[PDB]
Amino acid sequence: SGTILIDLSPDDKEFQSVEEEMQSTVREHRDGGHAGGIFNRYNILKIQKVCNKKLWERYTHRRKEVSEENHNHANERMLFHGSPFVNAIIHKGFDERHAYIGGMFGAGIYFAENSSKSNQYVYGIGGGTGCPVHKDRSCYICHRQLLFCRVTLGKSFLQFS
Amino acid sequence: MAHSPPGHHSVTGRPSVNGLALAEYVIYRGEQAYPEYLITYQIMRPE
Ligand SMILES: CC(C)(C)c1ccc(-c2nc3c(N(O)O)cccc3c(=O)[nH]2)cc1
Ligand SMILES: [Zn+2]
Repeated sequence: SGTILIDLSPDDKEFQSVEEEMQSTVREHRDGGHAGGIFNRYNILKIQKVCNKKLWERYTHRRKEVSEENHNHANERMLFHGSPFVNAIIHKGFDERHAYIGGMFGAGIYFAENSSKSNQYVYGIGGGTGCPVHKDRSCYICHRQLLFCRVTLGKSFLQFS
Repeated sequence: MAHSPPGHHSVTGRPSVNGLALAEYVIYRGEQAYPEYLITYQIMRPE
């Protein structure tokens, strides 16, 4: 597919700034942990950079279109994405299949500033049945995977809750 | 896949009732997001 995963050492400054954003954005959720589990912090086992020229040039191209339609401001953020299809996302890229059709804000790809929120979707909608091994949505054993993505928002419609 | 609101490129969900909650965002073009970092982790049991 053209994707290579480069491991980062915990002494690398990128590793540390990403882990900080991962840990500092945890919060308690109104379900008490039903979907993502009960936890105040993570144990980071590994952080890897994703490298794919086709998928990057695909992103930078759209970013330019959005920027030129919004006074040269792409409104770019770094956001979390949890999904059962992370393996397909890092190789084939985002597309319709990775959309939440039942989402509160429409049928699209959802991202979060709270890592703990994206964690609720690692095993599917509302945690699904939990980890594939123990069927435990609050498993402290099995390994999980999140994505820390570069997102272009352009002009964003504000929907108050 | 749905469309973005006319004249917009994404949707920002502002947390209202919940005070500690941060924003959530929605895009309708897979090309407006690049997966930069793949993080492998475990949730930790509170003391
Ligand atoms: C249907 C499918 C493909 C299995 C699916 C994948 C990913 C998500 C998902 N939703 C989120 C969300 N929503 O939607 O409230 C808010 C904040 C973050 C996220 C997130 O990181 N991922 C939802 C469905
Ligand atoms: Zn498990």
